[PDB]
Amino acid sequence: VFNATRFASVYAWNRKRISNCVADYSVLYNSASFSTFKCYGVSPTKLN
Amino acid sequence: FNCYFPLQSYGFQPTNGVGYQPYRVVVLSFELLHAPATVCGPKKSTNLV
Repeated sequence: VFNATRFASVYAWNRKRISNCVADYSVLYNSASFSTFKCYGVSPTKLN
Repeated sequence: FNCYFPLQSYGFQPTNGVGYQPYRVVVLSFELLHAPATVCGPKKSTNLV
């Protein structure tokens, strides 16, 4: 999703379901390759 | 980059809702039967027997 080859339009926004696996978010918070990162209700690093 | 100023202000204005308007809070704490008394209430003492 974050590194997709060709994204979709805005009216044609794609959705990808994720489940039954582990998700390492700490690598994203420390990636330093994003213009903005905002999490509502929960801290970004507390997602782990 | 991942650094934030923890101090933020309140939106106390005359147009916001009661969920945001300023509420003058006054928290009264005290200890009871822990030391000799200093404060008392509007009472009337009397003689001894």
